[PDB]
Amino acid sequence: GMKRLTWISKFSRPLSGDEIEAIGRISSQKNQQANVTGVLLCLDGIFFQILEGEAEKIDRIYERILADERHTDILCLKSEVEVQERMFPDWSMQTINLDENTDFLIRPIKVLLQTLTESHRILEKYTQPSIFKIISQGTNPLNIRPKAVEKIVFFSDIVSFSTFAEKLPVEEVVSVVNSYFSVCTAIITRQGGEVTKFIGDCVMAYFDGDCADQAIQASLDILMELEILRNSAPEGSPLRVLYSGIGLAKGKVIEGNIGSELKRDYTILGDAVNVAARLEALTRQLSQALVFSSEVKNSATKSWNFIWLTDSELKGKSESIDIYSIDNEMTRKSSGGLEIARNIGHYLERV
Amino acid sequence: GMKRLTWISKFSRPLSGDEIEAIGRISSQKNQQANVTGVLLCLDGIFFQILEGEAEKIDRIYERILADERHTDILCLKSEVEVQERMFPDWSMQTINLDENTDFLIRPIKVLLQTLTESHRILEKYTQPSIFKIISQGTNPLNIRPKAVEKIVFFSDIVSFSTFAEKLPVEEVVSVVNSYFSVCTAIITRQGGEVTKFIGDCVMAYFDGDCADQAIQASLDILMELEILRNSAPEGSPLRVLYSGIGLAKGKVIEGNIGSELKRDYTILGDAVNVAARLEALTRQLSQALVFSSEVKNSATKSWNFIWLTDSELKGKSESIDIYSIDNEMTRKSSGGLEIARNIGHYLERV
Ligand SMILES: Cc1cc2nc3c(=O)[nH]c(=O)nc-3n(C[C@H](O)[C@H](O)[C@H](O)COP(=O)(O)O)c2cc1C
Ligand SMILES: Cc1cc2nc3c(=O)[nH]c(=O)nc-3n(C[C@H](O)[C@H](O)[C@H](O)COP(=O)(O)O)c2cc1C
Ligand SMILES: [Ca+2]
Ligand SMILES: [Ca+2]
Ligand SMILES: [Ca+2]
Ligand SMILES: [Ca+2]
Repeated sequence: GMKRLTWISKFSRPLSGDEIEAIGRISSQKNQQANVTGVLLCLDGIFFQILEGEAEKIDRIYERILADERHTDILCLKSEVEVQERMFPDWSMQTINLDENTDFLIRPIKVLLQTLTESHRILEKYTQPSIFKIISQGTNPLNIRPKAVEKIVFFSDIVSFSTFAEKLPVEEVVSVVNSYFSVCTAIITRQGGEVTKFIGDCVMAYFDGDCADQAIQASLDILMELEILRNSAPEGSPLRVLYSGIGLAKGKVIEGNIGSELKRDYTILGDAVNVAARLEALTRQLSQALVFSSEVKNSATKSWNFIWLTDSELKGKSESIDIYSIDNEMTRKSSGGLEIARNIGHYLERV
Repeated sequence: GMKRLTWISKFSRPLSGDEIEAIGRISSQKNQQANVTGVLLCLDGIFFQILEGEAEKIDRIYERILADERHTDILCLKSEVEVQERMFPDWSMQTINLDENTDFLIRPIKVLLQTLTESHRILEKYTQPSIFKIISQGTNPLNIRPKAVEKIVFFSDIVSFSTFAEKLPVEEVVSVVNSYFSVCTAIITRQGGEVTKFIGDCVMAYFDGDCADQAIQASLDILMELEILRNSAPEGSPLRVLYSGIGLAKGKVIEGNIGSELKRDYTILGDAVNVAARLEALTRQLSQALVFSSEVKNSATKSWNFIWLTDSELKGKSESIDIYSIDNEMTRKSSGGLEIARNIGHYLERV
């Protein structure tokens, strides 16, 4: 079984023609020893490479490439497994510096390559990070076979978000929600989860069905980071009254090629909207920044400081489920809902 | 003011080398008369072109190109306004057939171009169709200045979607939801709206703030198409018990560069989740497939057969708003909610 990788990256810093040449030289020497072939091109501070060989050797080489200080933002665009024929059998690593190339026909191709790479970067930011996950594992997302998988589903929202929109300039509202989305997404990702979408002011994320500990850790880490954010913001910053509620439940989600050819999606949680709205209501009603179902609680392996809060319905069936939180100094909180909303409005009014 | 367009398309059918040559010839002759310059490349059934000239002439030429039978799926990747210098001053239209090119350095570039175009096609399906809208109007989406704009917001969902997941194989569930998403998205788009996201089984869409008539027409068209779908499906098809509820409200949405660098979005409706859940609950409680607020009703200019149904809250404030629907043969419907859910389960159980 032969493997072929295509990837693109950005120069981590400015790189001379002689430095690019040196990259291609050691790459060629190492790949020759590995029986690996391919091509490396650069244009306007972007590297493109196709790399092909026995899968074991490719991954070790690829692991090395990801650690090179000379580039960053490495993106695997295609991974072919069980490759049958080499594209570049005579090139251990052929290097093509397009910046130095002045050939008649290659000039318009460089403009096209540039524009297409830039367009591609724009699209990267607007798609689920899981889509690139599927690609690096050798699968076209549009060919995923449908499957049902149990997940821990994460929902956070901003407390009385409507007050921000009523009290602040639109640019400042966006600043606040960007700070919120950035905190949530960074922490969820480092705990091994995936943000699947933003729904208004609400972040939706998945954790593997048996990673409750990571979903709880992520939730507490977010609450702690938001407390630090509120306390460390400048005087009069709107960030001082940025609060979140977080709910966790278990759901069976559907993975597959989902949607309308116009618009596609990789996953659906049926009735996500109702689960999110119900968790939102529980954080408000309970004055508790973190709530989660018994199914989440019993999936956890660590000895969290669990506290039982109440019964509720999360799915819409006539099933009363126990709602828990974590009892820690942070989550101890006497009045939420209307109390916090009034405070937010008073503060933001005088900003 | 000079304009420059970069676009890609797919051959609508197989095209010979001599036919591609003829395209480039008339393009060159017409552009010479228009004082327009550029380059056209083709590779493996894809056209790429850069076109540059006075904006008026470019658009007329571009309008012609969109109507050519010889290609389809035309996608503008970049539109530069107030261009200062031509890229290709000596080329009215230079044609470069990469399929016929066998040059040493161009072979790896063709592989890269191919892979990058394919990757780009995958990403196209997973991003808001509005993102490409912003690009063709000459703006990088990641540079949008934040703005607040009033919209008609559309929310539809599948009635007792959870029964499908409980009664059917996962592949058939996906079939059903794909049929649903395809109907909704096609009709919303032809009525001038934009689907912004799928949230579980729920479609979220915007119409311009004063296009209530189009949002109502789209809603009725979807209900009519689903009725036709249920009636025309084969015996035992799960599509026979595919029902939708639809809610419309007015909201102020925020447009801008929104999200977490990891994940970006072009728009947020604050508390979208709560508005959607409330409309979902109203369609259930009222046994009415279409509900909408008085703000939507009074925004309509046509003389719809409006019927007043009840008061509700949609936003969470202590504001009681009148809920309306359209009284027509279709929407006349005696029992929903638990009635329909039981029917769906019985039917799907015996499929
Ligand atoms: C853009 C780029 C492409 C590279 N391609 C390869 C490659 O194809 N093969 C390789 O062995 N190293 C490649 N490298 C360099 C590795 O990161 C690493 O420096 C090199 O393999 C030396 O490792 P070694 O001394 O353990 O053999 C590349 C580096 C950069 C910046
Ligand atoms: C891939 C492709 C690129 C084209 N590019 C141009 C072009 O740059 N300029 C142009 O006038 N026509 C171009 N055309 C053709 C137009 O669609 C149209 O056939 C042509 O302009 C003749 O119009 P006319 O007789 O009114 O001048 C292109 C067609 C295709 C399929
Ligand atoms: Ca909220
Ligand atoms: Ca109980
Ligand atoms: Ca539903
Ligand atoms: Ca009333």
